[PDB]
Amino acid sequence: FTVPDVQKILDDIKALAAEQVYKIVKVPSISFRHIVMQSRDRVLRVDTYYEEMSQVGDVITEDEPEKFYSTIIKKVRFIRGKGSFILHDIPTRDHRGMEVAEPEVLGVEFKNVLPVLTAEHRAMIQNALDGSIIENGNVATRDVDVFIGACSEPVYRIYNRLQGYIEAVQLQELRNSIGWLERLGHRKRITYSQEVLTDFRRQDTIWVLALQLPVNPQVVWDVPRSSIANLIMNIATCLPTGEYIAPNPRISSITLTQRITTTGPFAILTGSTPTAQQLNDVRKIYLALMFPGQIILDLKIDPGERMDPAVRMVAGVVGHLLFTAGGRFTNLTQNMARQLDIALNDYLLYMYNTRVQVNYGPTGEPLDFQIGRNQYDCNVFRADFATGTGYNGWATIDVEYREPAPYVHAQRYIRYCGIDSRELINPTTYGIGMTYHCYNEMLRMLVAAGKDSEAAYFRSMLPFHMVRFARINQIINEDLHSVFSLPDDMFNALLPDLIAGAHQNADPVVLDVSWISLWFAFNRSFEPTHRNEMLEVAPLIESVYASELSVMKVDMRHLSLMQRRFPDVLIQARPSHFWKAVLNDSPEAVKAVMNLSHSHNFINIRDMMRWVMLPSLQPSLKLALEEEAWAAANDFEDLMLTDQVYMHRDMLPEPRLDDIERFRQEGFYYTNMLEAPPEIDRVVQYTYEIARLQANMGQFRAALRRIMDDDDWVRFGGVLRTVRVKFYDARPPDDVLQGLPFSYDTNERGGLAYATIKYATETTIFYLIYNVEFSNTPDSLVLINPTYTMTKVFINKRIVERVRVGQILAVLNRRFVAYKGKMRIMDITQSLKMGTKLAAPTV
Amino acid sequence: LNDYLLYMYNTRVQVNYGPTGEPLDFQIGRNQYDCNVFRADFATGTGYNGWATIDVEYREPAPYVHAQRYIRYCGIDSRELINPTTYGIGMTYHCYNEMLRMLVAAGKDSEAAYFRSMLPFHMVRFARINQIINEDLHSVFSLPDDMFNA
Amino acid sequence: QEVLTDFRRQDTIWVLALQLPVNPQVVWDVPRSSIANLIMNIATCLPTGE
Amino acid sequence: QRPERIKTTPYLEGDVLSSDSGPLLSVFALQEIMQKVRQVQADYM
Repeated sequence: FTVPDVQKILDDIKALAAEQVYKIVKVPSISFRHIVMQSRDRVLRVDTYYEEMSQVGDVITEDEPEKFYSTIIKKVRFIRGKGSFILHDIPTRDHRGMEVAEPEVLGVEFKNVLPVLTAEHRAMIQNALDGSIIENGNVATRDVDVFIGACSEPVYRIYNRLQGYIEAVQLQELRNSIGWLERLGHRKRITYSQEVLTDFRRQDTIWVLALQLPVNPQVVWDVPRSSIANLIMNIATCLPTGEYIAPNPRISSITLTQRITTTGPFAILTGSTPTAQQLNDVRKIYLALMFPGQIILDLKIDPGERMDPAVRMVAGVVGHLLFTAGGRFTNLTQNMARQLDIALNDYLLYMYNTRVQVNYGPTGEPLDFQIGRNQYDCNVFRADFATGTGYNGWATIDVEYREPAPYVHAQRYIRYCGIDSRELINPTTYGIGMTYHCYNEMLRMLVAAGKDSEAAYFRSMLPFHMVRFARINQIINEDLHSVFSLPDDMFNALLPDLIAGAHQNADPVVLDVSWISLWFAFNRSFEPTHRNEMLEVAPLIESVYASELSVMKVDMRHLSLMQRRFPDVLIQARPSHFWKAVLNDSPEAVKAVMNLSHSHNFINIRDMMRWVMLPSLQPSLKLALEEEAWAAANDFEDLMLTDQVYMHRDMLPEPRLDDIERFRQEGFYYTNMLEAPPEIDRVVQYTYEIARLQANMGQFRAALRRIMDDDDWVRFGGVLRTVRVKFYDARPPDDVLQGLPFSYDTNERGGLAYATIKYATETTIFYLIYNVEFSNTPDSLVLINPTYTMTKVFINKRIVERVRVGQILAVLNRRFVAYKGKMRIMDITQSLKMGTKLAAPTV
Repeated sequence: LNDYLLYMYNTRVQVNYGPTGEPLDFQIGRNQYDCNVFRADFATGTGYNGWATIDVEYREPAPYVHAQRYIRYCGIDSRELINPTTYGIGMTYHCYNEMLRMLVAAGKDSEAAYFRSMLPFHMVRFARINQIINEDLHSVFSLPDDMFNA
Repeated sequence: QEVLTDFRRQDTIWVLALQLPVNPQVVWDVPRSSIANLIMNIATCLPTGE
Repeated sequence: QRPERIKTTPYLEGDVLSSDSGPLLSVFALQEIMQKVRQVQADYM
């Protein structure tokens, strides 16, 4: 069977298949927070998303681009996981003849500003709460509810996308999924079930599926140089195992030993006994036969071994009957044809007597003569792949296109020797009286050669060969049809690939066996009495596998464009950096899956790149979420990386408390935030080189003090900095206030002067709140010397805002959809795995 | 190499011997491939890794004045490691191509498969040796160009 | 990452006995010395490998 | 840190056979030349 490693990997695949990313909650995640000042009519509204994602990940340098990429992946996974929730069983009240939402389900918290309010504000917020309504809407003819709540735009985008995905799932996808799996069950003789869709509460239940049934096969085939991996995992997951049976020995007793005083080469070989190597070789032969084209048989002669003449001539004459290696496909290399034909020529001349006159052909090509009273031409049976002579598939239909197949990448029905694979076979009675051209011409030549005994033997075991090929066509056209089969055009290309002598496509794997092995192959018959266990889980395996491959596809697609957007921080890197970064942030199973292929042939960056441009992507929820999440992450300003930083001296306001009450009613706060970047005339761009020469001249600090006397702005470098949000009630420490955004050191060693100047890579933003007591002088904060502040950073996004009472709930512009608390949801995704295999009748 | 091309274990293919007693004076097989191109001559250089390529090249001024050369094994530059040009199968060089064609001409296939698998390891090994030669060994004690060309 | 700035201290004297540019022909004019140059090149420029 | 030595494909990885450095190769080259010339001198008159 399988080597245990791949079985472990597929077990991990199925384990990863049975996880859910979505969530079901009663109240959506909190998005906004309110902080109360000493102001009784104005508060500070802060959208908590920004501060929440302001405290994740460690810092950055252009010295670690792979760390930067790893961080970026962490942030996009953060935003992906933040919104993967579905609202169900939402609470409500009822008044004024109308159902009314809850302040908690609003998504915003303002519950610490009520007791400082007045009567008018309480009345207004009461009326506004009474304003909120619910709408008894419909989707796919099912009752739903719609109301108004608040959510940040990046989370709201993903929430809307998941709502669209669940609407699409509830509309059309599941029906065609059921139909496609039922078609597969019809063709592959597998029975599935629909019981879980048929309870007495079926009509008012909402379904959820994570995996689409259509597994666009092109996505598995698009993997470069993966043909050998597809083959090995195909035979791992789909190939069944049976038992080997011998026919009645009286047949060989009466046919090849009708006489007892004399004997033939066949009669000597009929008394042979097996060893383990011949059983393994027969297994190899049948394995090659079950996969034409990809597995090709070869010969070996052990150095410690010596062949027998009887063995080799029997081998030739019998292997001319076992094999089909011509026409439109092939099974053996040309060397096999040459050994078989020369063995045939030797067998056709060991007993050459007067009663048979043989007309020798003039050519030096072996097997060139006429034999028999009719002088039958034996030159026909050369083994050429073009005409196919010398094999079973000669003058026989093998490839057809009957009906629309379930897997559009595998349209083929393969019929050996004119048999059809739609009739169940009674092996004890089938095969008595059908015939084709090659076998008849072979027996006619044998009689023309005067060999009675072999003719009787082969005619006796004709049904035995047919029941062999019957089981073979069953196992080929019944079980092996899946996305792992070789593609149609590639299968067409097999014969030109072999005869031309190039390797533009995948080189078929080659297999080697022994000479005497073919006789034991023809006298042991394979029966599929036990089918493989992992058959009824294949479609699940494809849908997951295709999904993580599409995940890596979109990751490569968008991660390619990193350097062009930010040249000054990804300067020194290479596509290999994010290649290894995503290899760090993917599960191990798919990594092993490609490991079984890419270990055996080299791959390179271009190959991944051209693999991106293949537009093959698999419909799935994770794909939708990640695509719209990366599309929601186009702006890096929403990622807490910025360069709009300035070392500029400014003065903290220390106002006059000429009226305590009026000043307390208003909410006054400080922030070093800049509403807009200044004019370019007050900003001089600094790099490491200008600073280095400034230190070299010995006028570094003096120039900076002069510029700060000039009251200018400094943009130390273009290397994106990491930012932190802060709130305080008192003065901040001196370190964060008076600090410099650079570092400068200078020492001496051995009579030499050495120096180093760095730029700060970490920075922070903060907010300052002023609290005033009643028994304070109006000039309490007045000082002889006002303080200096250094840091000035700019943001486009209104992160923190001072808001009056009536404008607090202006955020109510998000549409939220809910399902009734009397509804119910179940998962259906794992239910794909169920199914039973109809064992064929057998004798 | 001649005796390897002559001793064979499958069914025989035909050979046509040439005039002289020098080895590799014959033609073989169905496509009549001439093995006489595989003989070694110092002035010409056929039959080895430096055949049918450019092996040494001159660039911008070097720190050391006695040697400016850069060695190019099998026509591959070390910049192929940082920014490769062709795809995985498209990587080849001329003598390797002729060796593969001769082996597949001689009816020998499994060895051809082993070597065709082997090729990128060979090329990257010589890429590393190119990096070692052109970067690490640059010193005043490197062989000057006059003696190397003489 | 440390950088040199050519600041001169008012109480320092610099002395040198070497000129850092070199003439290779002085090295290579030594009779029967190619083997010595090769072996010490091996001893000098070869990194640690496996 | 150098991009040439970072790897993502499991085709160029295996167990290490041996290591080497400058001085060992230098002294080995000197010894092998010395042994060759002394054997040349010793095997003849």
